[PDB]
Amino acid sequence: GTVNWSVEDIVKGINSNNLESQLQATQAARKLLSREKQPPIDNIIRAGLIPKFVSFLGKTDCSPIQFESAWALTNIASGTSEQTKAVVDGGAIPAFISLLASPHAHISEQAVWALGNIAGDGSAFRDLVIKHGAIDPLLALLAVPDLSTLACGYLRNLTWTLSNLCRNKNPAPPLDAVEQILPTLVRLLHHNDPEVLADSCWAISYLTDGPNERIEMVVKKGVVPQLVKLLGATELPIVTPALRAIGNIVTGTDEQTQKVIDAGALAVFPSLLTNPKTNIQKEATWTMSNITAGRQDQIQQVVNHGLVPFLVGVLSKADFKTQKEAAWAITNYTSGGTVEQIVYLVHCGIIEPLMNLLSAKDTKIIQVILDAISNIFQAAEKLGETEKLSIMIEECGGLDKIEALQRHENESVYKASLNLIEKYFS
Amino acid sequence: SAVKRPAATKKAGQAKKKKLD
Repeated sequence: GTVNWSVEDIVKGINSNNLESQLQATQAARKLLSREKQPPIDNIIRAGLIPKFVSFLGKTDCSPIQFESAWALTNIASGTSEQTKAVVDGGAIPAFISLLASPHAHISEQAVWALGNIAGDGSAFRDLVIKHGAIDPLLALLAVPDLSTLACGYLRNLTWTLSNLCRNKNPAPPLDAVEQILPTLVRLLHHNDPEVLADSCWAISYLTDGPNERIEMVVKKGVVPQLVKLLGATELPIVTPALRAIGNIVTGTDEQTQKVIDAGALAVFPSLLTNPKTNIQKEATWTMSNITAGRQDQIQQVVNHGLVPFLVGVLSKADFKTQKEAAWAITNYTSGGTVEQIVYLVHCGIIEPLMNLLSAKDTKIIQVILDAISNIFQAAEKLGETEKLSIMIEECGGLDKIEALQRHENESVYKASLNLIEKYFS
Repeated sequence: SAVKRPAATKKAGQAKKKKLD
């Protein structure tokens, strides 16, 4: 029937003055466009079919051609930016928004999907979709007493599309749009479907990826406890964005960071910092590094939750990028910590693995580690214990590495090392 | 003297989706 049509035959059917011939040809186009191997998107665009598809979106008396055209355009918009632009340039945005209110659930859903692809292209198209008034009708589709009454695929698509309206920066989405969307997002974040939860977490991770003011908008909605709960989920597609969101939040103020701690986030970290998925371990360690950049009472919570041994662990053995985040966690800890907290660090065995990493080629991690060592020595100075530390560092081959770093070509490195040598190793 | 650091890498869900059926 409509399987494997040539583009010329599709054009012929669409240019016929016959609505049923146009429907068949549009369906043929939809099938070409939904084939996994190189759908001929550019050939379809070149044939000038987008404006025709867009006009078909308005055919209220022929819902089948609305659906087929909506599907065809969705798949063109799913392509490159240039391909998405062709769809927008054809006037698709207002046409799809009008379709959100369709009495046909499958058509409304397709329009949600298409708008998701358009918004997903970038900040400009996202903002243009918002300007055409998409948010109101989208939110209206979710204005039900219990989300569980909605078709699963339908809910997932709405969640995903809303996440794209939250996505991207330079600029971030309009403050008013974010305020408008958040209460619905908070609701979706409490739903029970893993895909809805994952995409709700993605949206929250985008919204918290910015200045403290953007973080505050989210934190004020009280979602942190739910994020921490999702941090403990078994589904990796949920934990990944949940953890990015939590990590973003702790890049904010000390107070915003405290809400994460208050919600019990630290108790999940023994598992996160030993997680078999490398990226989870890395993001969790990054997150830890920002928490140890906090107040002394927050560093103390890290101590109380027994997380210093886990940091020693990651520093001792982990993917290198993870070890780098650990190094940062330690330097931040030593920067803001009390003498007793810093001493505890040494007692947990931080020195040897810290020394071992000085063989790294990465210039920045070397600077970070040397800073930590300087900080630790400072604490020791205030206890008259520099000698015993000097010996510790020498016993594990640390002094050898620091001595060599005087020959390091980077200025700040061969400076910092010289300073340590001439001040504690004479 | 500890400064907070934003993520080094972009992390996001799928920006666009093709409908297969």
